[PDB]
Amino acid sequence: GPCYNPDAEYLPASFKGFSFDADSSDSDHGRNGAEAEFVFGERTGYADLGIKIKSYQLRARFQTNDHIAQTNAFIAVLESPGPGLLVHPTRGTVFAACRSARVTDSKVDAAGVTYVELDFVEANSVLSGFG
Amino acid sequence: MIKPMRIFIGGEELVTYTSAQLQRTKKQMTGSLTVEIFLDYVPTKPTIVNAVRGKEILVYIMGELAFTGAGGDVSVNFSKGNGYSVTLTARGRTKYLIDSSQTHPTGFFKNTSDKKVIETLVKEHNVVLQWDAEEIDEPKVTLRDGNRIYNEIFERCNQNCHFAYETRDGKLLITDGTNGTVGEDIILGYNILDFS
Repeated sequence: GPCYNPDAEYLPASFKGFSFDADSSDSDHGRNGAEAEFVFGERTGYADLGIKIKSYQLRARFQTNDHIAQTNAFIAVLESPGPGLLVHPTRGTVFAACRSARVTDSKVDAAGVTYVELDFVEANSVLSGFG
Repeated sequence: MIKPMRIFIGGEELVTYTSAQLQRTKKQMTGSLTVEIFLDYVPTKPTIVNAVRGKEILVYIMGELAFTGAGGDVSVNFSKGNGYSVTLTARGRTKYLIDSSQTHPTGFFKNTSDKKVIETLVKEHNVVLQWDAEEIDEPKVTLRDGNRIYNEIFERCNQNCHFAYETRDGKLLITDGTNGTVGEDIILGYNILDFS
């Protein structure tokens, strides 16, 4: 649209309480099943087996005079034990667990900015025992 | 020509065998052929089968006999993507001696020799014996009731050293030494693809 205010339409991202500014937002929905291919046959089958586990991928940026301290704090938060609450900019609140966080940080090529490529997975609670 | 094999289930020179493994050994009485045939299936046209479960084969290796004896089994497989294969297996003609059960009337050979007790434990299924060791005499030979045509021979040729195996023609060789016939000096660096 012509009068689309982005930051009034995208939610400010944050994981486990710590807030940050995100640069991308993805998702990996799906529906998994089997696929039957009976021999010598002009026919095919399909069987729905359940829900494909959701996964989110983000890219956070840090462009500030103290981006090193912010990135260190964000690393310390991401390595906290157990899954926590994530605010996906376009999917709202979910419960995810961090799975990888690459921290690109160059000096003689681009000093000042630090990028973090984050990879979260829908982590739903369980009930210990045999549920 | 590199061409080693030409198999004959009866005269049908196999030209479709996608693979093959032929094993011969002295530690045992037989061998083990294992052919792999294609066997297509067009689900509208007529198709023909071969239920051999016993139809006799040989494997002339590199223009010379190697084996002699699809008796083993037929193993028609299936799959969607690489299916329609037929693994045929073929033991050696000295097999029924392995999977039978002695049916000699008496059961008590008296004043016989191991050669004779072996000749009458084999000539019940027409397997000519290539006796090339010696004649040992023994008073009492009682066969355990229906033991096995091969256990009894193995017992009778182990207490008097005699290797018992099968040749390339289709006979039972009861030897005491070697088959002579010396050959290639395999040297490390000359032909050994691998050694252990």
